[PDB]
Amino acid sequence: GAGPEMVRGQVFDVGPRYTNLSYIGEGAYGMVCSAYDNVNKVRVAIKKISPFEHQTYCQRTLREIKILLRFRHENIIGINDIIRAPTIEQMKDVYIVQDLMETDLYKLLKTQHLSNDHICYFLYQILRGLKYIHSANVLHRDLKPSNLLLNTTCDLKICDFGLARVADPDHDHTGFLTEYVATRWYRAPEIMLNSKGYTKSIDIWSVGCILAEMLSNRPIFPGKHYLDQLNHILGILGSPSQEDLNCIINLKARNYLLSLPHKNKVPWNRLFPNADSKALDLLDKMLTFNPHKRIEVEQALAHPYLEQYYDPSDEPIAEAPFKFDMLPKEKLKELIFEETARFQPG
Repeated sequence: GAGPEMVRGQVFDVGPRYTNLSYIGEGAYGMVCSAYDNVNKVRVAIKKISPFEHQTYCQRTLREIKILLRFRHENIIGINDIIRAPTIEQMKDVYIVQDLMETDLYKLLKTQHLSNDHICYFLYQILRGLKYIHSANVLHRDLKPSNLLLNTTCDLKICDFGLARVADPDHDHTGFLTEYVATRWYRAPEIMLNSKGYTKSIDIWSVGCILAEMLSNRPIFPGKHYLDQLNHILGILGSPSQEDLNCIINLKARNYLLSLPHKNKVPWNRLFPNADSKALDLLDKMLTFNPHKRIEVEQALAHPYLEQYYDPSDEPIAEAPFKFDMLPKEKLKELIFEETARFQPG
């Protein structure tokens, strides 16, 4: 037998392939449950998305689905299945089925001490995933511990491409105090000053923040708002050099930085006295104020800290990069319909 499976007085219509549900959380803009995949005979995660009333959530839903169905990588979360109605008129929701991952690095960090071996392995897998992402001309733009999933053997997978964009360094520049929606604590300094976050260097900064967080179990730059985020960064990195200021042409941004009291660099080894010296060398090169001087993903992978794992032939790049920048919600619904048709019985 079957019906329209309910969860918490809530339509969670995923059968017949997915049975014995269990409510988890309120996700991003939908309920998330776990369920037993009767084909693969293992439990899975299913997210309910209801985006069709809003052009905005249509675009984010289509982009995420496009990106995750295009990408195929061990260190990036895959879409196993997409459940929706057989007709556009009847499609009100979409269910995205993914591997059930047992935890994530945010949860892990608040509960568990990480060994240096764990920090190394996690960092390796983050950058391995990121190399692929970046090779597809895509920026994640929201890397943080909660977007790094882990299973019980510490396999790590990057998730949540909600804010992801095709790279666009020619259109990165903007004015001072430009609004930006990614999570504060992992935003690069240039986002507050002169950058829309359209270059690969914004993701490396986030990885740097994540590394620091793995070393101490707490966020390195927990800014309480826009400019406090920046005062946090400069209290550790120290005031930017004249050279670095000269790369900021925008006068509001440059004059802001010049108005601040001088701050001296805090040595990494004093912030993290138990950390591996090679980890601190690599941390230093990712958390560089100047985005142009910031280490690249490939260089990070080649750094001595990761030498036990480094294997470029086993660090794949994307077959089919997103060549270009990727419209009413009615069109986006049809686009979502078309993009998800491959999962329909047939």
